[PDB]
Amino acid sequence: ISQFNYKQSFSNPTCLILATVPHNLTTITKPLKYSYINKCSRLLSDDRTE
Amino acid sequence: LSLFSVNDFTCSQISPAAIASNCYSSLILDYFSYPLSMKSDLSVSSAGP
Repeated sequence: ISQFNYKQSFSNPTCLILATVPHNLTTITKPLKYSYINKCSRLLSDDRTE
Repeated sequence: LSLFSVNDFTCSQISPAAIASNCYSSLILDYFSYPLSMKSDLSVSSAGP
């Protein structure tokens, strides 16, 4: 998930926070399912190299 | 191709130029006696015998 979706910047001081919305707060809209890209790759024109 | 005149050249799910250009992890070559007349009967997938 960090490798192919979102990576935090090492040079800038960064804080990673995981939070769960409370039942009382209805402003957020729940997504159908959590979705991340497992791998991202580019196939070269030759097709022997990816 | 030089050694044997090619009566029919066909490639399924691949391009003949691509197979030659790309290195192959494995290569299987199959040789069997086959009649020239039954071109249709020979197929990668068919309901033919």
